[PDB]
Amino acid sequence: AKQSLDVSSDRRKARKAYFTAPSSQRRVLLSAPLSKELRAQYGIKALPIRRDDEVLVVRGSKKGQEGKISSVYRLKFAVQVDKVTKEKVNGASVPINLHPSKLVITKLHLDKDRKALIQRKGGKL
Amino acid sequence: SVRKRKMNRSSVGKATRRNKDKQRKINIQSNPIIAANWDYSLTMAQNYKKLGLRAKLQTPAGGKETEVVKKLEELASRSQSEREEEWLEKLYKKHGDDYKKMFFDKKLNIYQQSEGDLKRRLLRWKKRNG
Amino acid sequence: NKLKRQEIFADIKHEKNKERHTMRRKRAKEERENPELREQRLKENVTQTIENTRVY
Amino acid sequence: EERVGRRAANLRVLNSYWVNQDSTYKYFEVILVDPQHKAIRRDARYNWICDPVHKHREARGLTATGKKSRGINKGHKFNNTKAGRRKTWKRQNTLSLWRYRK
Amino acid sequence: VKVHFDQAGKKVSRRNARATRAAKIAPRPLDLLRPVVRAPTVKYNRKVRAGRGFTLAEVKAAGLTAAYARTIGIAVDHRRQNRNQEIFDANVQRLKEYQSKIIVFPRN
Amino acid sequence: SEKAGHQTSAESWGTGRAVARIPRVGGGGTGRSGQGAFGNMCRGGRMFAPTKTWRKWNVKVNHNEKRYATASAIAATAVASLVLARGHRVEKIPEIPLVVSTDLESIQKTKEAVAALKAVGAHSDLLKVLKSKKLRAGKGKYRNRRWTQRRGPLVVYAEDNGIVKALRNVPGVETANVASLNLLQLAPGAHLGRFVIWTEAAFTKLD
Amino acid sequence: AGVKAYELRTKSKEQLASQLVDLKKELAELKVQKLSRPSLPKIKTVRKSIACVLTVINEQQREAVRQLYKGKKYQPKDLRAKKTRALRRALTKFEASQVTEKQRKKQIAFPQRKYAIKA
Amino acid sequence: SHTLCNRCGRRSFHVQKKTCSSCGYPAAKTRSYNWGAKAKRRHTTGTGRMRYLKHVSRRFKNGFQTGSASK
RNA sequence: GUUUGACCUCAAAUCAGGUAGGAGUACCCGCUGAACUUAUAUCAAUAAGCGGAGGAAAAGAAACCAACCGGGAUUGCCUUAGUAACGCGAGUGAAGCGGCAAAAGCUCAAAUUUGAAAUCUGGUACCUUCGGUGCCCGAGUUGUAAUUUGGAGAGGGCAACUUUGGGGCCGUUCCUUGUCUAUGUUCCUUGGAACAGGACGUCAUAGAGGGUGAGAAUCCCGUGUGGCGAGGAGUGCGGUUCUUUGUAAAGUGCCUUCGAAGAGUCGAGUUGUUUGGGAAUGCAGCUCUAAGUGGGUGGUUCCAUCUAAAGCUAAAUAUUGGCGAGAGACCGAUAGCGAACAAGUACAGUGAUGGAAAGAUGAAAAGAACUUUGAAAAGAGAGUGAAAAAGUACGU
RNA sequence: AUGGUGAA
RNA sequence: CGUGGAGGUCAGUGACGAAGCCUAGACCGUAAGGUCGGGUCGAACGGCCUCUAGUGCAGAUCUUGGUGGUAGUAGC
Ligand SMILES: [Zn+2]
Repeated sequence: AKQSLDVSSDRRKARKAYFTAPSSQRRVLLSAPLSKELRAQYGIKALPIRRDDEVLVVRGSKKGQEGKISSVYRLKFAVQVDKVTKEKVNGASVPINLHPSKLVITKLHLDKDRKALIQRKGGKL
Repeated sequence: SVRKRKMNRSSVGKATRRNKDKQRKINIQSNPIIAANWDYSLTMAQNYKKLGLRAKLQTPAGGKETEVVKKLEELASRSQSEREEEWLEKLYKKHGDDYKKMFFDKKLNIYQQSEGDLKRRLLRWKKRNG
Repeated sequence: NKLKRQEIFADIKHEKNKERHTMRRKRAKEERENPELREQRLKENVTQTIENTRVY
Repeated sequence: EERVGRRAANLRVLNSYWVNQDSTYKYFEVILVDPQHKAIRRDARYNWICDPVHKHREARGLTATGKKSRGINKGHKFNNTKAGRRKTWKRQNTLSLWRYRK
Repeated sequence: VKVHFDQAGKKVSRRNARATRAAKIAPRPLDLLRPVVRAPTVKYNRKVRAGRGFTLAEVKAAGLTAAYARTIGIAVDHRRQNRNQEIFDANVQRLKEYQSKIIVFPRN
Repeated sequence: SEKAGHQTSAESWGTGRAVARIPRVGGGGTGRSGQGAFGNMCRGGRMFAPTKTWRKWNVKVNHNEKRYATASAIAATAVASLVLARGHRVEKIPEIPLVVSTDLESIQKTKEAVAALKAVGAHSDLLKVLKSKKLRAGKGKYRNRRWTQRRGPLVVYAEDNGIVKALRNVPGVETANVASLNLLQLAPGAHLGRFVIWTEAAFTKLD
Repeated sequence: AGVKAYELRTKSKEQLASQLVDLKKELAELKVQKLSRPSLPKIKTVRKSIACVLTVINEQQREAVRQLYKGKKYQPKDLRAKKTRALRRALTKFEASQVTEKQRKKQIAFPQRKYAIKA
Repeated sequence: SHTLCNRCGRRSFHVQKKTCSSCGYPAAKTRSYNWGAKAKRRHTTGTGRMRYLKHVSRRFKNGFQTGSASK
């Protein structure tokens, strides 16, 4: 149960905020958990997902499929993973949208900012 | 409200503020001893009763020395100008201690001060000198 | 807007169908002039029936 | 006071007094203070007039003559008009109701 | 028609204001010291109620001056007169008790 | 809204036009012209007897009657059969009324509190909650009333030392003081015999 | 790519003017060739570069104006603050806090005291 | 009969009277009446652009701060 | 001196430093103001119109209320009370006392600084710039500097009287703002998709809430408690301090000498307005117009209270407008603001103005590849999708 | 009734 | 008897199908109505004690919306 008076437990307000959230906030929204093998290494459960990261699908019809993220579709609240595509009847290949919460990160693309965030979040490297 | 609808539709962004929590949360900032002993969980009247300080001198409306010694502990815890000192020196080594004569000293007593004021100033000067 | 979406796509469908009809008529005329083009197109285009797309 | 204030918008009306009269006209002398002047602004005894609440005092009848014309005084002589002739209508025409009816 | 839907809200606001005043005014008891006054109008001539402030004579008898008394949170009334020598005695005793029960911090 | 309905501008055509005398909107070209208004029978018109804010919401209740109701509700908690008829799973409680040692009020962690409650035969009552959780039925799903659940055991304490915060999160379980003893909590839905887990200090202070 | 503001911050007025002229000439040439190609994204880049150069030049001019107006009061209104019309007037802090001699003497003689009422 | 009004361009400028029947041009005070609630709403602040009034609330929240960040 | 300069007045400057217009308008402060509606009374000191500011506005510390053992700024609630009072019908309709919320009192005029216009606006050079100093000029003596408002107050003498200001730094308070802070996605069944049922684990000062292919505590975002920062407001206060300044200032008791209070103003007269107000009090035009042991307000042949004709003040008070937040036993696309969507938009009016209809595919367009009949529109095969008995004329 | 619009 | 919502209650029902709709289906009650059989449908709703009302339509030359006879007629 909430205790702060500055937070509203209103379904309408939450729905309005989620759909109208900006890209910067959507980056925090589009967070995915880390594989337990990586959790023991970096000591962190979830991190923001970016294009260079490699993720594994654990839910949906494409369970057991892993690949690199081709792009992060923040507008549609979904991400695209390499080798996960829907073959159209015309022979064209279209990536299948996937929510980050349904994907498990197998590898992380290291950077100065990523390392700083990991250190800030209590992780180790 | 036309303005409210335009602001919501506009992409400028509402100047969001959040201060409801701070309305209930009040920090005591008028005494160091009380601040270290004040309990925000208890009410103002409850805190005053706990510390022993009276909250309302009059009878409160409706129904209803642990730390006071600290205040008592802390409870128990001029000069003359150079020109004034020089003038008093002239009064001294012109008349000495005869304030009655000094009262009529036109040259030295430029201001016709009373005998009492002159004697008080002389005593103050002496207390800081020989 | 529902009205905008309905109106915009209604015109698009008409134009697309008209263009397809004109292209098909021109292609039929050219095939009548040059029947070989029909064979060339058929050699590369398949109806992709469910039976033809068996997954072994 | 209103006439002098309207022309001298930048000035603030403080008070007024009678000086002369005529069969066809009556003359009054009005005193005004310029809040913009730094002397008044830095004068504690008179810097209060610079407050925006005191803008166009004569228009709202906050002057000595305006207050007198409003019948604002202490005594039974002004009980029915102690606090204006308009707020009384709202006071008497408003039905006060509480959460728990009395 | 006016309905007081903010009775609880008004009470909460008043309580918060009192708490804020106490936080700003930690040592003093959120108010001054008031005298004991007998109500008029016969029907209430036998009722004693708190007054506005002590008279100048009462403050002088208490052993302190009005100017200094006001700084110690003592209400002083310059228009109230003393005519019965029992409320005056009660007020003097109350002022003496207040003086005995007050602890004053130094300027520095 | 008071302005509802009256915003539209309309007038009554009257007799001689062979049409209903309901006021109709003026103008033309917009389609709204000639449409009836100013009536509860008209689309978009003022509703008959519009609801007003000054409707009697709160109800005054005699203090003695409130005290009597609270006393009756408290007394109903000491009857196992009555409490069972209330729907609480008190079939395996060591005794009724249930009194626990004063050390219960000093529990801080929720795990310890729930373990203690389970150890005293309240496990069935706790399990009753979190299993009946069902979505709100009707239009209340989208009015901050989505979820409803059965009431859990009530814990009464003489003084608070962390039990109120410890048991706040566990669903169904509610905490109250002996001084208040809210009637609504004691007898939810005007029903007697709620399962109450008392404490030695609370039991002594009830006298 | 495009120019950067910090790079231009280290260039003199004449160099900035020459760069602005060159960028304007390039923009004009691109516009003359706009119909030559279906779409040239470099037009937006050169426009942004021109805007940045103009902003840098304006900032330099404003800083020079401020420097030449240093010290003296009643500076040009443009260089002044833009809080709002109401706050500009109405008894700035020094005027508001002014206290007459009598009030100051009374406050010094009888300042508010801190006290507690238990003993 | 009527011409575009410079102040509002409502096409309510009376040529004969050389005045606008909507905004009252060239009257100093914009025409508006309490009984015309719909008319007031049609011209209430916010219907236009509010070039400067929009950011007043945002600026106030910052205390009308002047200067630049410190990085 | 047939002449010069001052005082006073009147004008010009695209001179320097300043301000008012308007918009908005729920609340406030003044002017003005009708009819429907009901038997001068009453709608009604209302609607509309006009002028003026704010976050509140007005009022505010008695020429008060009272006849009591007297109370002691204004303000709002209950009560007084549907009483007094008016109209004596219809009806209108208050206030003292009492309880509650909050309480802060002050600023001028009036008596000589005259052993020193000691005051202040403006320009200039600097500095530690919401300002300070030096110089210059001007305003002022037809009064700017000290003190005082009867609660008095002032000039002197005596206490073996008592007391004392200014500016930075860090902390502390507040505003803005970034960030950290727990636990399964284990097994079986079904389902397009598990967020569905059963079994087995874990956190809970964290089971408010939202998203993820259908009801998710343990997938994520989030919530509970605490931690780490950065930029601003401020003297509310604890240290650190640099300065103090000078026969300088203030407070108490005693002794002596003085000791000043608002005029075309009250009031009477007369003509209009206001109230349900019987002593039209109150407000509005005008003939007239006073005293200082005085005058006003009252009850009894005397007594009770105050000191009007000057002004300031935060608090409790109102709020259908604005900014920003927390909620509903409220409505749910013929409902709810006229407007859930290109809504004050289309549209109509020479114009003041009036003013609607319109929500939902599918999880993902994967929006029907390709063949073919077809002036153009639609079909027949074929195909994706759980569903085309979901075809962008799409939730049923 | 109030506030405005037009006009052989 | 029936409906909008609320407190309680069935550790209720439900993607192995909740609501609604259709039904030349049956059952129960004198009736208001309730239950079940079969088809479409897809994600909420119900058994019972109370509270609550913007709570029940055959008309008001009723309002909003949709569709017919006149009629493929007068007419262009
Ligand atoms: Zn115009």
